[PDB]
Amino acid sequence: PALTEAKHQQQFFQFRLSGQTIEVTSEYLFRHSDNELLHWMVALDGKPLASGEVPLDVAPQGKQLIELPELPQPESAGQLWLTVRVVQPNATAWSEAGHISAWQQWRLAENLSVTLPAASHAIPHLTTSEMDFCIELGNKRWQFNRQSGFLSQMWIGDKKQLLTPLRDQFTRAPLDNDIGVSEIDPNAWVERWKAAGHYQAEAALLQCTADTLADAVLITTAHAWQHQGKTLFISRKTYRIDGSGQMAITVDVEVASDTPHPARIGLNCQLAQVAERVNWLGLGPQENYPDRLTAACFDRWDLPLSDMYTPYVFPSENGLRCGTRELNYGPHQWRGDFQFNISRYSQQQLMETSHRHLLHAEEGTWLNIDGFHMGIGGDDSWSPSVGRYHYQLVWCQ
Amino acid sequence: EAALLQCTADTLADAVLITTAHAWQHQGKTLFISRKTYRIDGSGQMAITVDVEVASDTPHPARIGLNCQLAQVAERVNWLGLGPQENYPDRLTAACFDRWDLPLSDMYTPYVFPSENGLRCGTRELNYGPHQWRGDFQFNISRYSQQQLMETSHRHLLHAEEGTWLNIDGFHMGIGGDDSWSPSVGRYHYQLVWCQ
Repeated sequence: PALTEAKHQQQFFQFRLSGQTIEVTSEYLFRHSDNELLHWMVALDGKPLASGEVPLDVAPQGKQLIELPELPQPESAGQLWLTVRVVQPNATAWSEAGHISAWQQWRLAENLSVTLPAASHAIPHLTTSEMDFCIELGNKRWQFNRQSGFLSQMWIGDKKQLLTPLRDQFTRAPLDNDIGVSEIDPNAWVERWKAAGHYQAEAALLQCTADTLADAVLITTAHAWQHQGKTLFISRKTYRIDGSGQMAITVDVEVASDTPHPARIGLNCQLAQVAERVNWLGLGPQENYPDRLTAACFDRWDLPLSDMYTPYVFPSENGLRCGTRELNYGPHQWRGDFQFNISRYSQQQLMETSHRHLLHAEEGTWLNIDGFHMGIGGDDSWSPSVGRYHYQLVWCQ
Repeated sequence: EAALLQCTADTLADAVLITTAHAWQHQGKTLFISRKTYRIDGSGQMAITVDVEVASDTPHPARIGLNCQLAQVAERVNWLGLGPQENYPDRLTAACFDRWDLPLSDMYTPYVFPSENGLRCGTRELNYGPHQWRGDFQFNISRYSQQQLMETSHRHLLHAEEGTWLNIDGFHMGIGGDDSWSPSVGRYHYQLVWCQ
């Protein structure tokens, strides 16, 4: 996967956008771009709207201005995107016909989301019990354990959906950079995390549990993760299931300053559904990270579940897709603006297992939808190379 | 122009919940959308969570926060945060975090050309008269409205408006300062607690 990012970052053609025209500059110094053909496309939240091809004729170290046609200006809500791709139509001594040499993207005019009425007409009588809060809307049921403060099980009719309760994950598997030269290096990031006890922090349940409203049921909870008595993180969640079945979860997370920065902020679980493909609208199709999202392209991507995990010999945190405004996997769908990875292996198994060939496919599917995540670094592999946060997620089907 | 919406909620077990949103549009194009949530408990503490989204195509908004004009006119302003002199996100280096108390006159700096001033960032707790606001924000307090500051070209022409003006902002851009002939400087959320 790193090859694609290197290819994108090493392209010979840099692009600048000025209104409608496009400025194309060639880094070649002796040769003319006589074997290139630009392909520009317009997409509104994934669906293409307009496209065209402009052959490239730019002198070495020169500039070429490409005047686009009258681009569409739809009134539909969303973000318009301009994707330009330079393609070599003729096969060279080292390439095939239609070779892609460079591509770049820009954000065009964005129309703020307009209509989105939540709920229809359903005051849900959440079954208040001592051990859990049970909420039922037709064939759909959600269970909220009152002793752990986490979503235990959700129902689509009869079949179960969650093999692991929805919990927050502050940790990611060992990273070569984090490891540095540890096996113990005090400045290693994973060693600092272990010393802070983030991997062994225990969630302590609290309360704030709320009740139903006019057309929905409101759940408000908070937890305290403490390692040997010191509170590392505190997060306050808010769960909102409307009459249409859409579940909105707002989580606000605070972090102690003295502790090292947490690896990730987001939710983790193990779904019972095992689908053959993963569909999302966001940066892709290959995996990406906050510090390595440059090569990632915003578009509606669909990949098989096998492609969702990269075959690194040393297992670690991988398969991450950032900037995902909408996710699709089986019957469920999550919307918003987040980053996620989906795989059949848990982070615990990734940490424990040293070789890829020793990895075993766990039951169901593992999901880690994270609001935020640090970069992976990469300046060097023997030293580090990389307070209050909130994320909003919408769960639908 | 702010266009009102709904989402208005109702009371809970020990409190009353209000949820609203507005749309600010200029000639039909929605510039910003913010969804607020107001929470008054049984102790009188009012918690206001506001989540703000901004259109990408529009230029970055100057500030995100709440504005009003209090009836109370107190002689001093007390806060715990960066100070005691005014500070800005790009010029908070000299600011020192401590419990500062200053008279209301010191809350406004006598720049001859009136503009946005008196800002105190990193204020975890604010005190002014009977009210008090806590959290993590930036604010300025003065007797002159931003409209009067924009309209008035000289300081000596400024007139003290009735009451006191407050602009508690969750976020604010820097002021720049590299040069004076060119610029030198999407989705946000703030939590405030109102008490007395």
